[PDB]
Amino acid sequence: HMERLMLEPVWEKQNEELSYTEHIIVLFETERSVTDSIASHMKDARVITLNEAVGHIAERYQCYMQNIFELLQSKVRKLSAGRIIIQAIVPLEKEKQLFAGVSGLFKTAEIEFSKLTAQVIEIEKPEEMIDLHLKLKDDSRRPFDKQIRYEAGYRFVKGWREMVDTLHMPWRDEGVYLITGGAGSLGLLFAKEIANRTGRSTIVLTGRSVLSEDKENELEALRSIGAEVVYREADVSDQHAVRHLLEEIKERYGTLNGIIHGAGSSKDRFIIHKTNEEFQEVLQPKVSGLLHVDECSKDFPLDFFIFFSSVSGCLGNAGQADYAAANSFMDAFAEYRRSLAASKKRFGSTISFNWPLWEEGGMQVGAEDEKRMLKTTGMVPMPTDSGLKAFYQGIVSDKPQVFVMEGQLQKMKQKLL
Ligand SMILES: NC(=O)C1=CN([C@@H]2O[C@H](COP(=O)(O)OP(=O)(O)OC[C@H]3O[C@@H](n4cnc5c(N)ncnc54)[C@H](OP(=O)(O)O)[C@@H]3O)[C@@H](O)[C@H]2O)C=CC1
Repeated sequence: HMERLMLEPVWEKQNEELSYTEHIIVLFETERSVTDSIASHMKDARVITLNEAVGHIAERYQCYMQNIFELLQSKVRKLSAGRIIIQAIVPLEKEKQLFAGVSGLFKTAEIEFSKLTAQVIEIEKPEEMIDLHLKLKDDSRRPFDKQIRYEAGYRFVKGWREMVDTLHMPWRDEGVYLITGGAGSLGLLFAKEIANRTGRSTIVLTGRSVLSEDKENELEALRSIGAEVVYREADVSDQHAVRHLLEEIKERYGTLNGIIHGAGSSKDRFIIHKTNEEFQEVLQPKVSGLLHVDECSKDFPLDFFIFFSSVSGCLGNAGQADYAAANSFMDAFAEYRRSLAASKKRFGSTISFNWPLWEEGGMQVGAEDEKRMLKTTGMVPMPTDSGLKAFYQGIVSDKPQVFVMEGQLQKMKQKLL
């Protein structure tokens, strides 16, 4: 009576149909010209210009996310008082696409702040367009438009198109797979699965912690299947550690056949209480960590590079501003990596999965809240085979982003369409 519902993001034309105490617009390394024109034209809105950070793209994202984050915190008393609109202007460009991830943060902010409207607006070349102010003004008039795209005289909104035997699989019986966050509860599950499927496989599990006894004990059974498993105890935030890990991979082994990026963690707190330190700490593994991995494994002939993202990244979730923006960055990265592959610069197919709560994933366990989330969302703790099935189905479809939900269909579809 429960079924996986399974979704896939779409840019659609969808323009079928109160007043703001405040109007804020944030520009992500937009053109100087753009900045000035907008301020002049929109002097009834505050305009913030993020151009300021130095780092790789991930570094700049983490920085700007913190700036958005500190902005909300401050305006917190206002949000109580009255309505507000923030619009983020993201130019589609070489890497600036990734800032579109700020959408995870905006969705969480909306859940936590009743009277906030937050829109992310991606623009192919905003400076060149000087019709811009009316659109922003016009977009401000349709609050329910959360993600909006302007390119080629086109105005798109993001929404969810549904996706619809025994499953094909990506496994090479010999050859190397790593799972960052591999000693975590999901990385072990996928470890076993590889073990069952693989035959003579090599599985490199990595994380920060020294292994506890039970982990090694849990690990040892997988050694039983005849797969060879090595725990490399590295921090994905540390670019050099990642480098070594990949090289040892290279020196040690023929090649890499596959990567799951499963490193990360959520730390629940409302934006009002959260520290900068905690905020950065949950961004790190999924944002910088992911970049670092991607760039160190660039020269490998991969069959796949799959990110383990979350339903939080695309819906937001109360108390997970940081987890959602981290996860949204990964989603945005999936498309960005594919483009690179078309350039021929990167090898293998890239997918980001928006996972729901797993039945026996560690991290969270549903318990009493399970019920609200079923009542709030119609979602249930997702069983492991259902998950593995969705995992295999997601690969064959070959989309950069797959959103997976398990629960009662009509409730789910009703909330999301
Ligand atoms: N569990 C679930 O139901 C769901 C999971 N997901 C996502 O799937 C992935 C797996 O989740 P799950 O296994 O349940 O959660 P866990 O916390 O059990 O797994 C995360 C693992 O990542 C490791 N890790 C954390 N930070 C770093 C870092 N900086 N560098 C390297 N390793 C790191 C942790 O180990 P250590 O602390 O030793 O470094 C931990 O083992 C996560 O990214 C999660 O966000 C998404 C939706 C639902």
